[PDB]
Amino acid sequence: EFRIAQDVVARENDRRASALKEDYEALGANLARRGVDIEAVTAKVEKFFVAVPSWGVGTGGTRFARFPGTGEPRGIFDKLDDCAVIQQLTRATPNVSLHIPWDKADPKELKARGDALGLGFDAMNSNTFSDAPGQAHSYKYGSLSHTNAATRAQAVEHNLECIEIGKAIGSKALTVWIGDGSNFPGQSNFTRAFERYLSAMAEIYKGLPDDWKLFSEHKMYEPAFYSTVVQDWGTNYLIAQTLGPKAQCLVDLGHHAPNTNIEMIVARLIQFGKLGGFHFNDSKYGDDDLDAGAIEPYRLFLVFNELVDAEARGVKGFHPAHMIDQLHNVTDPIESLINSANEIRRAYAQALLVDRAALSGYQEDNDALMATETLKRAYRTDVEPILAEARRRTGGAVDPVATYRASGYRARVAAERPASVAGGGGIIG
Amino acid sequence: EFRIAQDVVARENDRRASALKEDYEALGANLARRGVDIEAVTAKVEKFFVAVPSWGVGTGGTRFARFPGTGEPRGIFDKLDDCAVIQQLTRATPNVSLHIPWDKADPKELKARGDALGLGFDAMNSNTFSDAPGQAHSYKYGSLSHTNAATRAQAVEHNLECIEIGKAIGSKALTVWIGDGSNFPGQSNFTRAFERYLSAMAEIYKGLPDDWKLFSEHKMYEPAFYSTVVQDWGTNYLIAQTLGPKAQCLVDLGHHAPNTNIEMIVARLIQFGKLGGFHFNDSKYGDDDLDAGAIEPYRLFLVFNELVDAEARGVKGFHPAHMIDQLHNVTDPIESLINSANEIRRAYAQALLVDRAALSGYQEDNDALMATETLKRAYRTDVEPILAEARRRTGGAVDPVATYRASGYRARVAAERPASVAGGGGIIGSHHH
Amino acid sequence: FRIAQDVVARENDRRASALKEDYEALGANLARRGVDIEAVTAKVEKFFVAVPSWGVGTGGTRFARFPGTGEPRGIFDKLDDCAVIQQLTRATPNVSLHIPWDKADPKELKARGDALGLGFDAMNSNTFSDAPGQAHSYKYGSLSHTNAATRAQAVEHNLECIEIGKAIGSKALTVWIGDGSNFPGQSNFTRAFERYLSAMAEIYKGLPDDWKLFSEHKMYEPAFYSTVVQDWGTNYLIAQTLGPKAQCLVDLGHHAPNTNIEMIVARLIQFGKLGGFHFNDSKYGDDDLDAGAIEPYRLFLVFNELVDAEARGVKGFHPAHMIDQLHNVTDPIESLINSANEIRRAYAQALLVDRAALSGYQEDNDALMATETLKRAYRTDVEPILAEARRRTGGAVDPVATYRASGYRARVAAERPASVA
Amino acid sequence: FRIAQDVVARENDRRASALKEDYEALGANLARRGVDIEAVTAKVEKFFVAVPSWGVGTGGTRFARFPGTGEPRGIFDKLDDCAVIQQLTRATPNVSLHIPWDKADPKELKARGDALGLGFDAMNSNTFSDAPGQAHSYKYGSLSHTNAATRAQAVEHNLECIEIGKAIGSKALTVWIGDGSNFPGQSNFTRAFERYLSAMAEIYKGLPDDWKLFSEHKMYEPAFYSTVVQDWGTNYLIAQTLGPKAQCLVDLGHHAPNTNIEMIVARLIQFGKLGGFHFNDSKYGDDDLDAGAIEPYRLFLVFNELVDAEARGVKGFHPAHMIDQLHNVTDPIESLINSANEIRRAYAQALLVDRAALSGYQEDNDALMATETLKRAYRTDVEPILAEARRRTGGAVDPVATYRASGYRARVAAERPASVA
Ligand SMILES: C[C@H](O)[C@H](O)[C@@H](O)[C@@H](O)C=O
Ligand SMILES: C[C@H](O)[C@H](O)[C@@H](O)[C@@H](O)C=O
Ligand SMILES: C[C@H](O)[C@H](O)[C@@H](O)[C@@H](O)C=O
Ligand SMILES: C[C@H](O)[C@H](O)[C@@H](O)[C@@H](O)C=O
Ligand SMILES: [Mn+2]
Ligand SMILES: [Mn+2]
Ligand SMILES: [Mn+2]
Ligand SMILES: [Mn+2]
Ligand SMILES: [Mn+2]
Ligand SMILES: [Mn+2]
Ligand SMILES: [Mn+2]
Ligand SMILES: [Mn+2]
Repeated sequence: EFRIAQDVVARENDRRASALKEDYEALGANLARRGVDIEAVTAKVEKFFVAVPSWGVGTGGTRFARFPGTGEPRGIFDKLDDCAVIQQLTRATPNVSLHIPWDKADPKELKARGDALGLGFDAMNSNTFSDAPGQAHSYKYGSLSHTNAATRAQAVEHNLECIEIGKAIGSKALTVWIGDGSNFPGQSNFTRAFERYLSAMAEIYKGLPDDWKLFSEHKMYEPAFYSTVVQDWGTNYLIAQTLGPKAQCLVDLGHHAPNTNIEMIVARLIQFGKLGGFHFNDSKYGDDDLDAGAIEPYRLFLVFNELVDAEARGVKGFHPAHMIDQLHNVTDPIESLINSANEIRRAYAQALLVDRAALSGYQEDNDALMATETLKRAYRTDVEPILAEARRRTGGAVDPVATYRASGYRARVAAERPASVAGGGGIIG
Repeated sequence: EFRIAQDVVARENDRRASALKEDYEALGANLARRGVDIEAVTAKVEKFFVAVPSWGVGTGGTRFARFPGTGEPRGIFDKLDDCAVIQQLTRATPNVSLHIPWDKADPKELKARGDALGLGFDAMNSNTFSDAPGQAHSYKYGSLSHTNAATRAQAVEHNLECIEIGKAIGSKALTVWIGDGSNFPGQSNFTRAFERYLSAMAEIYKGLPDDWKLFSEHKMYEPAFYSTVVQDWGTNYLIAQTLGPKAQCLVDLGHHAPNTNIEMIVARLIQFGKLGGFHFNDSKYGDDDLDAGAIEPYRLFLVFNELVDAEARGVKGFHPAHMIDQLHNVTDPIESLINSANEIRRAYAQALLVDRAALSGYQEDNDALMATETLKRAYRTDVEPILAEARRRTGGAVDPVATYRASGYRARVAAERPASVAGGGGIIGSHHH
Repeated sequence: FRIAQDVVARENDRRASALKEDYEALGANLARRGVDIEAVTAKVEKFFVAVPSWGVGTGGTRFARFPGTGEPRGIFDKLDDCAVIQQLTRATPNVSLHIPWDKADPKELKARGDALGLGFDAMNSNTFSDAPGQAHSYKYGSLSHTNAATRAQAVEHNLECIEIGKAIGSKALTVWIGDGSNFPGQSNFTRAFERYLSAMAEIYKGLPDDWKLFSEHKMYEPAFYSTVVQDWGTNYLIAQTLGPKAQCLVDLGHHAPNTNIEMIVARLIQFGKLGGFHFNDSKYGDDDLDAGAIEPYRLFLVFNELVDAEARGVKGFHPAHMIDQLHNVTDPIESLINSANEIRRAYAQALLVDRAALSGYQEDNDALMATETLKRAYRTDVEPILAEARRRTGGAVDPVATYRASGYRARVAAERPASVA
Repeated sequence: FRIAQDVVARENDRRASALKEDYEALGANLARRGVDIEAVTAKVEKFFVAVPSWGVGTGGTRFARFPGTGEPRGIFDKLDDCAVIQQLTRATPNVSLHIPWDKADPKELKARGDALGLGFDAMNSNTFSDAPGQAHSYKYGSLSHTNAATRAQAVEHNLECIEIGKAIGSKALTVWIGDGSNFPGQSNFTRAFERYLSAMAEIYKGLPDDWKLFSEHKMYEPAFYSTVVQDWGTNYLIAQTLGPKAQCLVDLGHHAPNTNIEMIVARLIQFGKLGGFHFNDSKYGDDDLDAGAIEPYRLFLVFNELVDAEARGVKGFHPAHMIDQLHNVTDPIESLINSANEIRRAYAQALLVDRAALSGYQEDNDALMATETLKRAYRTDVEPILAEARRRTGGAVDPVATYRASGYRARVAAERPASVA
C-alpha cells in the first residue's frame, strides 16, 4: 500500500526532473574534476538508513505546554502509517523505533502492520522514567538504581518485557535511557547508586538474547538536576565494558555539556569498540531535541567524518545503529522527520567526499590550514542533487516535503482522526 | 486559624529551646567581639519576607513525568491552606503569588481565605504560554509577539484581566513571562517580533493602576530552543526603559547562560532603577527550579550582598519584590518551601554582617584578598541561631521542618484530599489506541 | 606588488577552466532560483573587512608562543604582509592599528599605506598592559581604576590614539579594556562602572565630528570573576549614555556559552548602536580562531541579520567590519586570507536568501519552510562567486595556493631576523 | 625561620583570647551534635596539600603580566617563599616542582628543601613550551606529535624529570600537555591518541616500583578545537591502559561548564584511578583562582566524596593533593596561604558530616533531610579548628595578618631586584 498516491509522486517528480538533471550533471562534472565518481556516492547514499522514532511522529511538548496539530496519531498504528509516508518519500527511514509502554500493542499485529507498510523495527526503548497507571512501585526516586530492591526488580522485569516484544517483531536491540539521579547534593551516594544500576543492568544483560545488543544512553541532566547516574560517556564506557561484548554506548547529540567536542567522544568509543549507535537531533541550549542539522550542520558533518574515517582506517565489525531522537513542537512532525532524515544523509554524503589521502598528508605534515580546508571542500559541496536523485531512483520524491504537501496527506488524516486539544506540561498538576 | 496546632509548635520549640539559647548567646558574643549587635540583625531578619508561589505548593514535574505525593492540593484554596503552614512556621512568607488561570476564582473568596489564613497576595502572573479550554487563539507560535493581531489582543486582554483580579485581592504588580520565541533560524524575524511585543506590552501598561508595577521576566531559552524574544537582561532593560516608570525587570536566578555573573546584572539594574524583583531558586544546568541555596549558597549570598549594599547607602525607595519560583519534584513541597525561605533569610542575614566600611576601604585600596575575605567573614558565619530565634520570637518554629513533620499535617491533608496518580509530561500526546 | 603579477597570472590561468565551469553552473542554478549571479558577484567584490595588525604575526597563549619564520619585526613589516592579503583576496583594503604596539610616525605610516594601496580602519587603544615610563600601572584597572590619576593617564592614551588616527585616515577608536575583578568583593560593580563612564565621557569629548567611539564587551579574561564591560547590556548602557557617536562593537567569541549572538546583533541594530564587528570563530572561550572554521552556520546567521537590516531599510546603517584573530599554529597570512574569504562567503550566502519567500513563511508561522529558506542559501556553494570576484579585481582564484606558489614566506624569512630576546 | 618567631608568638597571643572563646563555643555546639572537636582538630593538623613552585611568583594572562614587589626569581627564591606559607599554615610541607623552570642541581635542591623544612611532591614535566636549544618544537604537539623524533624527545624529558625527582625524594610524575588541534581535520583524533598512549607507555617503563604516573585531562587551552587528553573518560582509558602505577589527576578548573566534578571524583575512586587533585577555583574557564573563593560549596562537595571514600574503606584510595593556581592581582603568598586554609576548611566540614544519618536519609529517599545533613556540616564555621590546628603546630592563628605584620614582602622586595623601580 502507498500512503501517498503514486501519481502524485510521479507528477511532483516530473515537475522538478529537468532542474535536477541539470544540477546532478553539473555536480557530476565538478566531482569528476575532483577525481570523484558521483555515481559511487549516490550508490552509498541510497543505502544509508536511519530509524525514525515513534515518539517523534506526533506533536511533542515541553513541561510548560503541548500544542498538537491536526490529524494527531491516536496510537502506534497511526504512527506507523505516518512513518510509512516518511519512508515512501525519503526512502531513508525503513525502520521505526518503538517505545514501551507508549507503543504497547499486540506484537503480532505490529509486525503485520509493519510488513504491510514496508517498515521494519529498530532498537526497542524501555521506559522507567515515568509511571504507568496501576504500577506497583513508583520510579519517582529512580528505577534500575532505586534504593528499593522491589522497584529495581520491577524495572528489570519491564526491560525483559520490552525484549520479548522486540523478539516478536524483529528488533535486535534494547536501548536503556533512565532519568535516575538526584536533585540535591547528598540525596544519593554516587557510588552506591551506580553499583545498584550496574547490578540491575547485569540482570537485563543476562536475559538479553545472544543475537541482540544492549545500548545504554548517557545524559548530563534532566530529569535529574544535580547528578545523573549515567551522566556522560565516561560512565557509559564503564557500563558497557563491565556488562559484556553485547553492551555498547549510545550517543545522543544533545546530551552533552556546553561546548563538548562530541565528535571526539565518537572517535574514542569507536577506538575501544563501544560505539553502539546514535540518537540524532540538534540543539543550541540543552537537550532541545530539534531537527537534525537545523542549528549546527557542520557539527553533524564532523560526526560523520569520524564514522567514515573509521571505515577508511580499516576498522572492522563497525556497524553503528542510526536513529533519530527528536520532538517536534512547532512543525508538522512528518515534515520535520523527512528533512531531518535528509540532513543526516546530507552530512554522510559530504563526509564521503573528503579526500582521505590528501587529508592524511596534511595531518602528517601538520599543515592545519590545508587539513581543515580539505574537510571544508567536502562540507561546502552542495550534495542536494545526489540526495534528490537517490530518492528519485528508489521510489521517493525529488522534493519530499513539497510532494507531501501536494498530496494533502495531513488534511486527509485530520479528517480520519479525532481533533486534539492543547494543554499544559508536567510542571503542575 | 492555625493550620498547625499551637501546642505542637510550643512543644517542638521547648524541646530545642536550651540548645538555641546556647547557640544564640555564643553567636551573640562572637558578633559583639566583631562590633556587631546580634539583636540589630535579628530585628531586620524578622522583617524580611519572600513570596511563595502557589504553583510550587503542589508537586512539580518535568516533560518526562510527574510524581505527585499524598495530599496534593486540588486548587488555589487548598494551596492557600498549605501556604498558611509555611508562613506559620517560618514567619517569612506572608504573601502568595497567584497564577491565572490556574488559580482563577472569585476574588472575594480569595481575599476572604487569605485574610482568614493571615496571607496577602504578591504580584499576579499571567499565563499566555499555554492554551486553556475554549480559547479562541492558540499560543503555539507566540502570544504578545504572535504575528496574528487577534492573538496578541487576546493575550493583552488576558493580562488586563489579571490586573483586575489582582486589584480586587490586594495585589500591586503583574509579572509577565512568556515563552515567545522560535525553535529554528528564520522562523522568526528577531526585530519584528520584539517590536510586536513592545506594542502589546504598551497596551497592558495602559491598564496599570497608579501604584502598580509591570515586571517583565527574561529567560535565555525554554520553551523556545533557538531564540526567545525576552532572552536576557539587556533586552529586558530595553523593554522596561521603553514602557515607562512603572515597568521594571524581574530576575529569575535560573534564567541565565552558563557562568553568567548574575549579581552584576542585579547591580546594573539597581544602578539604572529597573530592578523590579526576584524569582529565587537554585540550579546547576538550566532552569532547574531547585530549592534556593541548595546548589550554590555563596551565589545567593553574593546577590544579597548587592541588595544590602544598595540598602546601606539609601537608594531611590529601593524595594524589589522578593518571590520564590521553584518546582518540587522529589520532596514535600511544603518542606522545600520552608527551607528555601529559610536559606533566603540566611543569605540576607549574612549579607547584613558584612563590614561595609572595611569592604569599601579594601576596594579603594585594591586589596583584593582582604576585600574577598571581608565578604567571607560574613558568609562563613553560621546565622542559623538568628534565623531560629527570629522565628521563635514571631510565633514560628525553631526547626520548621521538624515541627511540620511532628504535626502530621501531610498525613492529615492526605486523608482529606483525593489520591493522585503519577503520569507523564507534555513530551508526547495520549496513546490509548 | 608584494606578490609577482606573473605568479598570480599563472595560477589564475591554471584554474580558469574549472572556475568557468563552476561559475556558469552556479549561474544557471541561481537563475532557476530567480537570482542573478552577476548581481551577487558585484556586491561581493565590494565587501571589505579590516585586517588586524596584531594578527599578522604568530600569536600565542599564556602557556607558550611558537613563532614561525619571517615574523614581522614591526608595524611596517606588518603592513607589507597585509598588502599580500589585500592583493590576493582584494577583500582587506584597510588595516586596524593598535597603539602602542604599532606606534610610529603618522606621516610614515600613511606613506607606507598609500604606497601599498592600504587604508586604516578603527584605531585600538591599549590600557590592558603597561608600557615603559608609565606613571601608573593598569594592574588593577585603567579607565575604571579607583585611582583618579590612573584613569586620567588612560584617558590621555586614548586621546593620543585619536590624534594618530586623524593623521592617517582613521575615523574611529575601539576601546577594549580588561578592567574587572578576580574575586567577589574586590570591586564595587556600580562604582567601577561609574568611573568607566566618566573616563569614557572625557574620551568622547575628543572625538572629531565624523568619528565613532566603539566599546567592546567581553564576558571574562583577563578578569575571572567580573568584568566592567561584560556583555551587550552593559555595552548598550554605555553607548546610550555617551552619545550619538558612541556605539557597540561585537566580537563573536566574547559571549557566554550558547548565547544567541545573532539576536544581540539584531537588538543593537534596532536601537542604532551596532558600531561594528570583530570576526573570528571559537568553540570554548575567546579562542580567536579563523572565521567560520568551527561554526560556519553561525557566521551566516549573523550576516543574515546584517542583510535583513538592509532589507528593512534601516537608515545610516554602516557597521565597521574587522577581523580579530590570533594564529598560533598556521601561517598568519594564510589564515587571514581564508578567514576574509569565509566572511565574504557567509555574506554572499546571506545575499542569496529569498527574502520575499522568507517574509511569507514568517508571517504564516511556517517554521520548517522558513528555516529551509535560509538553508537553501547557506547550502549553496558560493566559492565560484568569491573566486570570480577576485579574478575581476586583480586577486587570485585560489589565494593560498598562489601565496605558496610565490614563495613569499621563504623570502621574508630571509629578510627578517628572528627575535632572540 | 623566614618569619621571626617573636612575631608569630606576638600575633598569636594577640588573638588567643578570642580564639579560645570561639573554639570552646564550637566545641560545645559539636558536643551537642555528638562530635569531639578535639578529634577533628587532630585530623585537620595532619591534612597536607602541596604548594606549586610556579604559584609563589605573580601570574599573568596572554594579555599581560603585572609583577608585584619582591618577585622570586629562580627556584631558590621560590622555595624561600614557599617556606613562609608552610611556616604560617603548617598545611603545605611539600612543594611541587616544574622542569625545566625549576631545574637545578638535585643535591642543592634537596639541601635547600631540608634546610627550609620542605619536602617535594610530584614532579611536573613541560612539553607544552619550547626551551632554548631544543631540537624539535612542540608547536604541533609533543608526546602525541606526528614526528617520531619529537615524541622521543618528549619521552626523554619526562624520564629526566623522573631522575630528578628520585634524587630529591619525589615519588610521582604529573603529565599535562597541550597536545590537540585548533582546527577540525588538523588531527586524526584516534591516531593522535594512539601515539600518546605509545609514548606514555615508554615513560611508564621508567617508573620506580614505588612511583605513580599522573595524567591530567583538560577540556581546552592551549588547543581550541580538540585536546588529546580532553576529559576524565579519556583519562580513565589512559590509566587503565598503562597499568597499576598510572592514575588520573583532576584539576577542578579543567571541566566543561556545569560539569558535576564531585561525581567524576567518585567514579575515579570506585575504579581505583583517582591519582590526585589540582585545587583552585573558577567561574568561566581554567581561571586558576584561589581555592574556594568562587564556589566554596563545590569544594566541600568534592571533599565529601573523599571523606566518604575513607569512611567506606575503599581500596587503592590514597590521592595526592596539590594546589595549582595563578595569582595575578594579589600577593601570591597570601593567596596560597588562604587557599590552603580553604582546602582545610572544606576537609574539616566534610569530617563533620553525620555519615550514619546521611546513609539513612539516602536509603529512605528523604532528599530534603539528606541535603540538610550535608548543609549542617557545611554551614558550621570551622575557622576555630583551623586556627587552633595552626597555633598547636607552630603556625599562626591568622596567617595573613601575621605575614603582613612581619613585613616579609617588603623584606624580599629589598633583597630582590625588580625589572624597574
Ligand atoms: C524517548 C527516549 O527514550 C528519550 O528521548 C531518551 O533517548 C533521551 O534522549 C531522553 O532525554
Ligand atoms: C510559572 C512561572 O510563570 C514560570 O516559572 C516563570 O516565572 C519562569 O520561571 C518560567 O521559566
Ligand atoms: C587586540 C584587541 O585589543 C583585543 O583582541 C580585543 O579586541 C578583544 O578581542 C580582547 O579580547
Ligand atoms: C603548570 C602546570 O603544569 C599546569 O597548570 C597544568 O597542571 C594544567 O593545569 C594546565 O592548564
Ligand atoms: Mn535519546
Ligand atoms: Mn534526550
Ligand atoms: Mn520565574
Ligand atoms: Mn523559569
Ligand atoms: Mn576583539
Ligand atoms: Mn577577544
Ligand atoms: Mn593543573
Ligand atoms: Mn590548568
